[PDB]
Amino acid sequence: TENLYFQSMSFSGKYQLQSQENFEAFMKAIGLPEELIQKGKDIKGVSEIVQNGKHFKFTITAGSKVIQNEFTVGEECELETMTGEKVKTVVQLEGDNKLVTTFKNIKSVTELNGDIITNTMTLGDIVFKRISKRI
Repeated sequence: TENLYFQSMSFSGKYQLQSQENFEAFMKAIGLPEELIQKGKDIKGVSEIVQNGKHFKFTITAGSKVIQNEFTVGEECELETMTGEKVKTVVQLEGDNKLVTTFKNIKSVTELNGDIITNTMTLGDIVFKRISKRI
């Protein structure tokens, strides 16, 4: 048995969504009714992340829906996507401040630069970007 020691900043805390880039084309892309899209286009609430080592619990307010997932880094956990549905993907740790996973052709990056967190999902030529600050 080998031991691999890694380390990250600390993603714990609630983040207030401030800037959202390209919510429409991307939401519309994944196949979301234009209703929900329009019901959630400029809502900006709070998301929460509770990190304990590599055990992650995170609640997201995506438009008008509160999604809740859990994962462990490098472990194959199943997540619920923005829409009604479910996938299996592995979340990896890049550097000391990146969570990176790909699932369904969607590439998810979550960067933490100090007190602010940028979430970038690029599905093709579409780049959905959300910028929240810890509080």
